[PDB]
Amino acid sequence: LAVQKVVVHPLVLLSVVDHFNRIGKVGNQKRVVGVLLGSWQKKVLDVSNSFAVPFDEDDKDDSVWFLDHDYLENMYGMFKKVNARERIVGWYHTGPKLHKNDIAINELMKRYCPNSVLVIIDVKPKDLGLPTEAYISVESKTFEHVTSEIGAEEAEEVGVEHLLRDIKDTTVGTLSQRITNQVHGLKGLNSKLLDIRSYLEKVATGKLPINHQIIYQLQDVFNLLPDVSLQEFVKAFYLKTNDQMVVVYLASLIRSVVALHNLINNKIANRDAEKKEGQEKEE
Amino acid sequence: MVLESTMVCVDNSEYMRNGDFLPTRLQAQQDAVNIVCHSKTRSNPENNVGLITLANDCEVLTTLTPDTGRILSKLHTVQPKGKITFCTGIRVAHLALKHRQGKNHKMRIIAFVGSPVEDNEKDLVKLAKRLKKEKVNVDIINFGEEEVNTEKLTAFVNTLNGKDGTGSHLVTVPPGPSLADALISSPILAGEG
Amino acid sequence: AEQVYISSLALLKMLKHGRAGVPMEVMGLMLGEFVDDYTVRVIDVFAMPQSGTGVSVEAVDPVFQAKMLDMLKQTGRPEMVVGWYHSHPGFGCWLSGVDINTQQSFEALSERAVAVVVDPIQSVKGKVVIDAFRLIQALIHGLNRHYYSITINYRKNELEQKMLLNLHKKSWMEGLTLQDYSEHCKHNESVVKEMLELAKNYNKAVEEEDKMTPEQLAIKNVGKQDPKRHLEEHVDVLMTSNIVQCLAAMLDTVVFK
Amino acid sequence: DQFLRDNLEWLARATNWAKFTATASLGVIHKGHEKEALQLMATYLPKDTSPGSAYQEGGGLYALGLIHANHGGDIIDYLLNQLKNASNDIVRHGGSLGLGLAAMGTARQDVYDLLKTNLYQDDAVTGEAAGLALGLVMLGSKNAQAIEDMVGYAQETQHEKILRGLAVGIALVMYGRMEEADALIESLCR
Repeated sequence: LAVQKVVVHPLVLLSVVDHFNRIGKVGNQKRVVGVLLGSWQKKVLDVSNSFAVPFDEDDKDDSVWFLDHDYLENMYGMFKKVNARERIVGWYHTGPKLHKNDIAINELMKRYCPNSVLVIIDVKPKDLGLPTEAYISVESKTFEHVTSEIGAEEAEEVGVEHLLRDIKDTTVGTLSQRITNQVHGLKGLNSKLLDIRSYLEKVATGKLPINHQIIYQLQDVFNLLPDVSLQEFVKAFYLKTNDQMVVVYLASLIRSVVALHNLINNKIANRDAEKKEGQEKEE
Repeated sequence: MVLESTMVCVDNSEYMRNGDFLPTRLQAQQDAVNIVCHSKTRSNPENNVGLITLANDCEVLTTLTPDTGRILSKLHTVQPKGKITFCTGIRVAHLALKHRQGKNHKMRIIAFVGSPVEDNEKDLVKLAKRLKKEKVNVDIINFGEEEVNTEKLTAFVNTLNGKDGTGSHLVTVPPGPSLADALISSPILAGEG
Repeated sequence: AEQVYISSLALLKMLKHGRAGVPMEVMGLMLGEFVDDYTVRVIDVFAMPQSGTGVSVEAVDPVFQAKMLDMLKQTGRPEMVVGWYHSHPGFGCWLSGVDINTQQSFEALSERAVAVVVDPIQSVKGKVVIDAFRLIQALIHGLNRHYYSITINYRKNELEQKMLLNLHKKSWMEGLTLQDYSEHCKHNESVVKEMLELAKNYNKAVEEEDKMTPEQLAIKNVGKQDPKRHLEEHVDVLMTSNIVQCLAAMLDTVVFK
Repeated sequence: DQFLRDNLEWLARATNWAKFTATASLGVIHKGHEKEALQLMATYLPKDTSPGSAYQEGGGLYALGLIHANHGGDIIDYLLNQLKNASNDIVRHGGSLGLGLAAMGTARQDVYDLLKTNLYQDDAVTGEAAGLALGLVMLGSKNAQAIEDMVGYAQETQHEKILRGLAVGIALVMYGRMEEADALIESLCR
């Protein structure tokens, strides 16, 4: 029932995109919508397939909307006839963030599924990665944010690799990858902090209502702030770093021995080589 | 005859909750619909209609189709004492017709007035405008208290209307039975369709 | 000179359905447009249901087909049926005669309709195997006799790719995360220990092989595990794993404060 | 015509384009006959009917200028008239070929222009040659507008070949310009 981590296959991404540019839907005053098939049973949600849903918003500032229920229950079973294992889960709108009628219509999809999920594909990509963001609705009744991932099934491994090949990263090893992932995280951090910062401004300006529930959490962020080049920590880190030095003093070192040995072998090949060549130069 | 999409607007409401002639108004609505829609699908096959509920919870009660699936859909009830979503319902019915299937189908709407009809004239006419803008055919079923008339509904059919059936034609339903007989007169059916 | 362009969504839907059907040669239809006599473009695909029997003419389901067609019309995906995919898992890319007859049943619909064979299993992660071609390893079936091959390319977008990049990315809270230290220490204590036993191995191989050749060498090292690739490979983990952990802390201490 | 006579069934074994090509391979053979060539092409020229295949008929067109390159402008423009009169298919390609052939290095907007439609007429057959001859006409520093056009038509016009030969034309009318085309170069690079 209660689920935590959400998994997504890249085919819903590309599919939804092609829905976007297929239907020419402006990214300013308009969004795209379709539904999502996958496995909702366990405490994760594996999303696999999707298909586009025709729908209308009510002029500007939509009070009402329309989504075709007949289109759904006509398509659904026409998917069942293909792979029966893919169950109708939830829907998506490609619109940057959530909206108004969202929470209203999810209640609608509770008719055609059980739990019902809503994720938002970012079609612009102009931001950083994870164009998706996963949401459910819990009581009140708002959208809880969930973690997501892009989990390539074998077929999508093959697909994405054949394609993205001409764009992938060529540096593998392990050190470059990790040290990259970090800085990527640092950039991430700096972003979130902005967000909270200027918001609080809007709190002090942007007609900040109150949200005593956020401010509490900010405080709790400070209370969790590790201070303290304390005589305690200063030792912990110190005692730890040294352990790391011992491991490094071995790896780097012995490794150097391995190069040395290899060099020796090369000199062996050269020496033997000139002997036979100079030998041949005789006749 | 007709190649256009239609919408059936049903108020199940303070009138529909209440028999205006057998068995209930809301029921009197029903077979009249099929009657209509039959002639609608007899007008042409492919003639499509919507079905939607307004009140405190406006929504489609079935949409798009062209055959029985509506008669299917309409089969089940509604909130019987409900209230006006008309404007919204219509504005939905408009957007409905914005997605009407395999266009070259003109936009049409058929509306039961089972509600006291609360709305503002401009909004009403903004609808009428929006319709005429969208170019919707609009005919209304109204038996109101008094009736709902000398009102929005009267301005509206006018306000929608440059050309009659390309925009609007009215009938305001009278007290008593013979609905199919009654409306046989009104350009809710026949005449220009 | 003739060619087809296969959009990304097509190819991924393709490989997905194929890889899902193992091993009953599924089938589906291809939506696209014929640019000129030298081109076919496939922008879309939808999947055709299975049957008590493999792919064949009647496997094509008219009810299903049109039922999908109009459904897509409502979504503005209007496009001819330009070809039909298929899969021959494990048997490479070619048309059986039974594949052929059906291909004809798509000739008389449009003379330029093509056949696309996908091969889910062999299709490696590197260069996905795909083949498209039309009638008149594979040469056993008359690659050039009854039919003939075509060429393929892929219509792209700078964004599409951008989504796919994050495919093998990480998370958010990632980069600042510090794996369980104590547990890490075991890797260095346990990893270094395992290497120790190897250290002597490398010693014995240098003192031994020191007096031999490569042919004699294959007898030694095809048998056992030389400790060379173990020390160098083993040092890899300690190096980077330790550096990342050391580096991660260095940042958390200064940054997080 | 030594072997040309040898196999006449050669022509049978030629194909519409080969038939088209076999007809053009004549201008080569006669290249430097500044009178005969036209008469050489005469039997295979235009209006003078044909034994079969408008390509062979198309063949002379391109085949013609082979001898007359720079010297056939009249016939060229004349043929360009035939082009102008109807730009499309072989009747426009083979001509669309030989036009810029003789028109090469000579700046004639019509050559650019007349093709520019034949170009824009979007015959993978025909429009291709336009992507060349237009380059050939303005072969030189040319004009950036055609470049824009070509480059536009490149991104604009939807075809592999028709789109392809454009850059070639772009390659043409950027000649010795060096530093100049770097933009489009960079553009083309990008």
